[PDB]
Amino acid sequence: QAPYLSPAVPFSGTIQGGLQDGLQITVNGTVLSSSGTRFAVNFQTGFSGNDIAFHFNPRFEDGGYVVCNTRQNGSWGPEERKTHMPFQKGMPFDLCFLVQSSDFKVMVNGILFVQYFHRVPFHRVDTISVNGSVQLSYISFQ
Ligand SMILES: CC(=O)N[C@@H]1[C@@H](O)[C@H](O[C@@H]2O[C@H](CO)[C@H](O)[C@H](O[C@@H]3O[C@H](CO)[C@@H](O[C@@H]4O[C@H](CO)[C@H](O)[C@H](O)[C@H]4O)[C@H](O)[C@H]3NC(C)=O)[C@H]2O)[C@@H](CO)O[C@H]1O
Repeated sequence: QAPYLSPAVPFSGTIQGGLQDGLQITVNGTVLSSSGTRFAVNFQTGFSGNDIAFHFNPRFEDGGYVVCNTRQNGSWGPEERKTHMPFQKGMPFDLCFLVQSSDFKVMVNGILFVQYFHRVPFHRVDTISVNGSVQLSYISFQ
């Protein structure tokens, strides 16, 4: 799949073939300095946002933490919070998601940050969305 270059936020975009085991999705961009305190990358089924298999949600709030969660039929599940903030307001980042059989692995700036065990079947994910306090340079697929 060809990369999305400079896509405007809020973005959604199709993932050709959907998520498969071993797929790596790179989101390269910049956290805005003064344009809010949260952003999210969502791996979801379709364009509606009611079914998000993996919501990855850094929050520059309450000391800095990242929320990982799943939305199913419009309902959010129990949050998994990583109380580390690997991003910095105003700074560029490279975020890479590795789809594995049991979990997503998430690397930030070349370092494994968190894993998230699948709560719903990943093959059903065919869409990536990004919203919030970020500007995107590219989203690429291998
Ligand atoms: C202590 C505790 O449990 N705290 C709870 C809060 O964490 C919780 O806040 C919600 O948490 C979930 C994750 O669990 C999400 O981050 C909710 O944020 C919403 O996220 C969605 C998906 O990114 C986003 O919807 C998208 O918006 C874009 C436009 O930007 C477009 O419309 C898309 O189609 C759509 O999917 C939505 O805007 C966003 N809202 C906010 C306010 O950030 C987050 O609210 C709350 C409420 O569930 O419960 C506390 O108890």
